Amino acid sequence: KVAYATAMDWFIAVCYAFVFSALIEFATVNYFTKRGYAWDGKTFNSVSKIDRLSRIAFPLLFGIFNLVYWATYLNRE
Amino acid sequence: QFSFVGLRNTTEVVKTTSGDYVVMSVYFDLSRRMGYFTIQTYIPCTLIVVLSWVSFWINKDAVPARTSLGITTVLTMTTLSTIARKSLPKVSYVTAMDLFVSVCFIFVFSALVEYGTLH
Ligand SMILES: CCCCCCCC/C=C/CCCCCCCC(=O)O[C@@H](COC(=O)CCCCCCCCCCCCCCC)COP(=O)([O-])OCC[N+](C)(C)C
Ligand SMILES: CCCCCCCC(=O)OC[C@H](COP(=O)(O)O[C@@H]1[C@H](O)[C@H](O)[C@@H](OP(=O)(O)O)[C@H](OP(=O)(O)O)[C@H]1O)OC(=O)CCCCCCC
Ligand SMILES: *[C@@H]1O[C@H](CO)[C@@H](O[C@@H]2O[C@H](CO)[C@@H](O[C@@H]3O[C@H](CO)[C@@H](O)[C@H](O)[C@@H]3O)[C@H](O)[C@H]2NC(C)=O)[C@H](O)[C@H]1NC(C)=O
Ligand SMILES: CCCCCCCCCCCC
Ligand SMILES: CCCCCCCCCCCC
Ligand SMILES: CCCCCCCC
Ligand SMILES: CCCCCCCC
Ligand SMILES: CCCCCCCC
Ligand SMILES: CCCCCCCC
Ligand SMILES: CCCCCCCC
Ligand SMILES: CCCCCCCC
Repeated sequence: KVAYATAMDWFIAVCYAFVFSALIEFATVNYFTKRGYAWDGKTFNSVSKIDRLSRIAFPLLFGIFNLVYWATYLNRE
Repeated sequence: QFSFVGLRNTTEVVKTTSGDYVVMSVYFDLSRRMGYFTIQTYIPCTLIVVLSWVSFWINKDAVPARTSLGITTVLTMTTLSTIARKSLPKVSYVTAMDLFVSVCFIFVFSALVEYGTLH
């Protein structure tokens, strides 16, 4: 037990923010999911701009976070 | 766990079967810190309660999705309560952490019952 958060705790917390934001993002898409039925090979739900933007935003931002975290901690004196 | 607040000394004559004995006692005053318990117990329980909350924004028509979210939430809440109580000794009285986990139980079970009555 310690009264402070280790760097492991910070990485775990940021990954927790990423997964919780993935859940929040799906909830945001679900709010605008007007139709229940899916595409059939009559209108169909186009892929949400939220999803299409997140497919780049989440991994890229996570990679930037990985760069920042590992650069900050590995090179520390 | 704690922080040393201070020390205090006493000297009293205890009576026992073998005679009267002068006993000198040092009380160290310790005050607990909850930061590890927040990141250990309180934060996960609040996050799972928010997971119970997010069920409402999910469409009501999605019966498997709603039911799955509710059951996962309440069952992992049971598991979290079990481990949190494992952190404690075996004592027969409800503590503050037990009160918080009980309220979290009420919330997650209420969300599941809310979808049950909604359907
Ligand atoms: C564990 C790993 C698992 C391995 C999985 C194996 C896969 C390996 C990788 C597979 C390559 C991934 C692309 C394949 C899809 C191609 C088509 C597509 O959908 O592209 C979409 C763009 O959206 C993206 O492509 C974003 C994909 C991730 C890049 C995000 C940057 C972070 C890189 C991570 C580095 C960390 C950050 C580092 C930064 C310092 C476009 O959607 P579309 O509908 O197709 O658009 C219309 C069609 N059009 C494109 C022709 C116009
Ligand atoms: C936390 C609180 C939430 C805050 C998040 C706030 C983010 C947010 O919720 O906005 C969603 C909104 C619409 O996005 P989204 O695609 O999901 O919703 C579409 C939108 O409603 C269109 O207007 C609809 O067409 P129409 O006119 O009805 O005919 C379309 O229906 P359909 O054609 O498919 O049938 C819907 O699918 O804006 C954006 O474009 C993405 C913004 C960038 C998102 C990037 C965020 C990372
Ligand atoms: C630890 O134990 C010692 C001894 O029991 C405590 O010291 C004692 O404290 C009392 C009250 O402060 C002192 O009595 C007072 O002394 C002053 C100075 O002479 C005088 O002006 C007062 O009228 C009164 O008599 C007592 O002298 C002192 N003991 C000694 C040997 O000096 C001490 O407070 C304890 N530590 C704690 C409680 O943290
Ligand atoms: C158990 C460690 C968790 C620490 C707190 C994480 C906070 C991120 C989730 C909320 C942001 C959307
Ligand atoms: C697309 C939004 C992702 C939010 C979760 C990440 C929170 C930390 C910000 C990034 C740090 C470099
Ligand atoms: C956790 C809920 C996110 C928001 C869902 C509704 C979109 C405004
Ligand atoms: C996605 C693979 C990342 C590799 C990083 C290089 C150092 C291990
Ligand atoms: C994809 C980025 C991974 C970072 C590897 C560690 C850099 C020191
Ligand atoms: C420290 C656990 C409680 C945090 C407050 C959350 C209020 C929604
Ligand atoms: C979590 C707050 C976002 C949802 C509020 C907007 C929906 C009416
Ligand atoms: C006995 C468990 C709760 C049942 C509630 C169903 C909706 C009225």
